[PDB]
Amino acid sequence: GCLTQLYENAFFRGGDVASMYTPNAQYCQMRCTFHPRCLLFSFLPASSINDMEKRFGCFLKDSVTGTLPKVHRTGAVSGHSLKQCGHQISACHRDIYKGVDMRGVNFNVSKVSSVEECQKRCTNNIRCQFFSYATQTFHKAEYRNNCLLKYSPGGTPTAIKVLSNVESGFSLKPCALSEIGCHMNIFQHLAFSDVDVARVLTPDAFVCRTICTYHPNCLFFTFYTNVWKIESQRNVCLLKTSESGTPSSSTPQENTISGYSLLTCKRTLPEPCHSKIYPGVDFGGEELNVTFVKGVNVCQETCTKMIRCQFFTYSLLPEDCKAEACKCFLRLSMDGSPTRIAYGTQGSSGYSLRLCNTG
Amino acid sequence: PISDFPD
Ligand SMILES: *[C@H]1O[C@H](CO)[C@@H](O)[C@H](O)[C@H]1NC(C)=O
Repeated sequence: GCLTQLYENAFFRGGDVASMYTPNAQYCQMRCTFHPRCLLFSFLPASSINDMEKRFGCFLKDSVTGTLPKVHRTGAVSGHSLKQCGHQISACHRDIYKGVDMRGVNFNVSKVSSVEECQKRCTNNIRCQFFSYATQTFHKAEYRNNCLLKYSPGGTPTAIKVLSNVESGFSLKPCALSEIGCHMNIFQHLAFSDVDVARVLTPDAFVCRTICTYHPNCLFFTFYTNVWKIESQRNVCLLKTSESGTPSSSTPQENTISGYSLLTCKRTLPEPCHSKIYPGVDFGGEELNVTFVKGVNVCQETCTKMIRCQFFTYSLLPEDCKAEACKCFLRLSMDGSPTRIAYGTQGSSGYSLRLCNTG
Repeated sequence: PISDFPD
């Protein structure tokens, strides 16, 4: 189940699924937690490695066996995802990092009085994922008190530099501290355009909204329903953003459903798991394991315990059943979502609850 | 456009 233990002076080797820059090991672990395939991570603080462009390196990893070889390396930090850790799963990261410049796409500069006022500007700008603030002591005078609001692919810095008198941090939007509004609207028969940042398959628009909420680049979405006119585009969840952070257009379109990320929401933030069981539906994906169980609910329990299981299909086809048990197909994909969603089947599909952090 | 902090 839940493994919070960290491993000092350790670097996991191989199994790499994604890498990025993060300011510390706790942030790297959080990105591991929310990456659909990450089980293990290794982090390199600036002190731990000579190579410049490997400092602050955060390496997300997977293993069919849940274990990997590791080497001793002084100062490196390794650990697990917080999958299956309930309330410890959080997107909230409050830390101000002093003497650090988290680099990205600068879309906003102003002069501010303190780092916490810079943090506030970032938190209340919908496009800001992280910021950098140069203090009154900063060596170059023109930049003193500059507050830079930034974003980047995946919401992690494209570089992190050790730099005196610069203070960086992330938006507190995922800490429910934004004054940006929470928009629960679901628009029937309505599509957005702008810029597509990801594409997955979802059984309904509500799953699509939840994925958008926790995807670092998604501000709004358009879901194409199972009765959408183009067969190959059925159940397509289009995650989107725009230059301003707001949709620049909207198009009435039958069998399309659109809405917003809910990450600004407080009382009504959806948790990062999808609990609904979907009768009559097959979820395509890589087979992880086939077990015989009594009823869809135990099949979901079985997926949830199998930490690498992302979603499941419990079949009632006669060829998949025997004396008082039917087969539970445990599955996974590259992105956490089904590779195909097929209707009119004798099977009930659902998701792992490994990331539920409520209830 | 908006340059980074120097050095
Ligand atoms: C940068 O540009 C925006 C445009 O709305 C302007 O309001 C402000 O000076 C900066 N961003 C924020 C945080 O409002």
